[PDB]
This record gives sequence, C-alpha cells and structure tokens, in this order.
Amino acid sequence: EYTVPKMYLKLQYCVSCAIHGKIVRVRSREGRRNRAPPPRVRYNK
RNA sequence: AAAGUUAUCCAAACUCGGUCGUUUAGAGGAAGUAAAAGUCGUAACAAGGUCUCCGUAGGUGAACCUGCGGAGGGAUCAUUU
Ligand SMILES: [Mg+2]
Ligand SMILES: [Mg+2]
Ligand SMILES: [Mg+2]
Ligand SMILES: [Mg+2]
Ligand SMILES: [Mg+2]
Repeated sequence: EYTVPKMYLKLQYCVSCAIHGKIVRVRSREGRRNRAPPPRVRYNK
C-alpha cells in the first residue's frame, strides 16, 4: 500500500487579476460588508 | 546826517551730475480667451477596450508613452490544517 504525497501552494493576486480569473466577484451594496468565508458544500447533492 | 564802502548771516534763482516714481515707441520671440460647416489622430468617462490618479526623471508630430516609490476617489470590505 502506498500514499501519494500532497503539494502545498499559496497563491496571491492583485485585485485586477483576481476578478478576471473569477477568484472573487462583484457583490451587492449590502452584501459587501460580510467577511465570513463561504460555506463549502458538504453534501455535493 | 544821505550816496557810497568792509566782513558775517538769512537765502530766492539758474547750470551740471546722481537717484526714485508715473506715462509711452520698438524689429523679433512666446502664451491666453473667443469665434469657426477646417486638417490629423482617439488620451479620458463601461474592466473606455494597457484599471484611473499623485510626486519625480527621461523620450516622442500631437494628444501621450515608459522607469522607481506611493494612494483607492477600484473592477476586492470575504477563503478555513
Ligand atoms: Mg514694452
Ligand atoms: Mg509684436
Ligand atoms: Mg489611458
Ligand atoms: Mg478607471
Ligand atoms: Mg467611483
């Protein structure tokens, strides 16, 4: 039995390249002030 | 005791030079405002199609472009061992 190793990276972007690669996107005026991380899907349908 | 006369003082006026202020002529050079049915491009306002702007330095017909350090008045108030 073998376990393939992992790889660890830390990418970091300017804002101009952040929303062209769809890392983040425009939010509404009221929804802007919400800094909780998005809830990742834990059921996947 | 009059004309006249000697030496100081108070001094108008003229001549030459210096200095300050106002007004005015000038070949040529370089800007601003307005008036246009002008010529050549399209820098900015939408991610204005290379995100925009600030200080500094260089370059190009013209708007402008590029290097170094900033700012968000941005196109992100946000990504977990
Ligand atoms: Mg003159
Ligand atoms: Mg003249
Ligand atoms: Mg431009
Ligand atoms: Mg802009
Ligand atoms: Mg704005």
